[PDB]
Amino acid sequence: GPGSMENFQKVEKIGEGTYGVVYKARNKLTGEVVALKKIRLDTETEGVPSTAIREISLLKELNHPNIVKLLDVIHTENKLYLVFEFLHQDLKKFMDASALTGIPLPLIKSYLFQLLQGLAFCHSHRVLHRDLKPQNLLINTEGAIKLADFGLARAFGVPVRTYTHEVVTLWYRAPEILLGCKYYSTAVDIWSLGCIFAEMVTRRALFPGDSEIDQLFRIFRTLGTPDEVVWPGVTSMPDYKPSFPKWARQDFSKVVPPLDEDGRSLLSQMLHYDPNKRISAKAALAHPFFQDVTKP
Amino acid sequence: GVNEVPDYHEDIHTYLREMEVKCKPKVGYMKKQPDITNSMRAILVDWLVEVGEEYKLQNETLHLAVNYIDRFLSSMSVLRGKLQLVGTAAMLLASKFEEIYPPEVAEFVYITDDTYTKKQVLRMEHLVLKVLAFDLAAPTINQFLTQYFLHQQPANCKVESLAMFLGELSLIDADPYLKYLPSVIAAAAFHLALYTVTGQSWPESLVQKTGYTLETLKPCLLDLHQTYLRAPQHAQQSIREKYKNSKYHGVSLLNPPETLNV
Repeated sequence: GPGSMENFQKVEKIGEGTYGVVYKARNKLTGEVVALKKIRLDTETEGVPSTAIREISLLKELNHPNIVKLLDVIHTENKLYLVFEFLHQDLKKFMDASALTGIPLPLIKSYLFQLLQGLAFCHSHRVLHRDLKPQNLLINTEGAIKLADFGLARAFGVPVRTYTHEVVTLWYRAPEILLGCKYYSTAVDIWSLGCIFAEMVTRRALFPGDSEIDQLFRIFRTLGTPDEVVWPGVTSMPDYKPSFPKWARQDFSKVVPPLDEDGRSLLSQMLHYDPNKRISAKAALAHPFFQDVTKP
Repeated sequence: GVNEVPDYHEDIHTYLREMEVKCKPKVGYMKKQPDITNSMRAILVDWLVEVGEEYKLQNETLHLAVNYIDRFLSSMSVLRGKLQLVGTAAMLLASKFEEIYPPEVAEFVYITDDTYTKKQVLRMEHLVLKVLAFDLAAPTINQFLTQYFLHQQPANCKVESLAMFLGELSLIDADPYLKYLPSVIAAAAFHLALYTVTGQSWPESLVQKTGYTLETLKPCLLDLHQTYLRAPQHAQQSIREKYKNSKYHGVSLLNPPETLNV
């Protein structure tokens, strides 16, 4: 409710979406640095966009240290300004620019543990994120990492019903989405986070596919082609095909060689084929991998 | 399995119970509305049921829209000529929130038989967002029902459909249903449906989950029971028509029980 654009001073552009453009800005009265996301309306013909309605309604309820905080909403008849807490970097940029010899394990562990806290909190408030990827994970100077960009998120019911198909950026997209399953759930965000865990260790995408089928194939070549034993129902999925090549599952220590036993264990449970067996964010928080965790 | 979020369902249930209190309309709003009445609201809701049918919207969308309408009418006086504009805007917002493929704005303008312009629908959309402060993720009767359904032993589609129907019926009549929380109307609906179809009662497992007993549900059950008994006579009939469809197992055709036995 509280703000107006008079009190902010734009500092520089920091990003862009299909959502519009993001600026860094300064509250001139309190000193607070913020991210302003502009969503123009006079350009749209169908009124306020559903992405924006979802982002605002969902983020107004999710107050958590590992979710980027929506501070305010300036709703003119010409423009919609979303005021967010500002974070200087994203995980992708950090990986490319500073992590050239690696991200040290203490920091991987800290980040992963924070990401799981943030995601657990989403799932406990019946929100699927549905676009977790490094570009959407922001990092501050103090060592916090936070979930951002809730434009693709959705409030779910229990049990879930059918939602939008083909969600999640392709590299981060779960096998159940790829195989066209009628229902998907909280397990799709864990899959993404698993891909992200692996990527923080190697600094390259675990499964960089260039189409749905290529993405499936890359996953199958890494984790083995799933059958009824590892995944009951799989062969009955709408886009499963009997013609699928049958690749052997390789030793998981070959998937991410530098990862320790606890790391491998947790990663395997995040990338389980069966969504029903994949670990939940809430349970992953107690994995031994985190036993010695800090926040540097 | 994970489609029932075993690790989160309790957290979620507790959260919805908190939110339903926040998202609750003012019980007495209608007497503070000079130019509209419960009867006019019932006409509007029945029409939204028909719109939902014509566009094959989710039932959840229907419930969100009513929530938005009732919360709006709790702080904004509206002339009878404008009531439909509020309803139209609410259905649009509910559709953009809940639907995979919401109808276009032009389709909403079309269903109001050109009573309003596109500009008017869009301005009202904006006014509704301002009044609700974008607080659109409201708990519905449906959100509670689907969870209560998981407690059936075993699952029964006639029970699920009949409970959905009874819950929809309650949307129509602000008196008395404005006085009841979604979670309680859902409980009453589930118990009445279960009793009607199978003879059984509200399960102890749901006493555990909800803290509600037949004693705490009793007032709503008696209202909902009268509502079910009178439903063939009600001025509004769009829900009964809708639930004659095989998609809902033709549950509107089931005979209501004459007594509930306490």
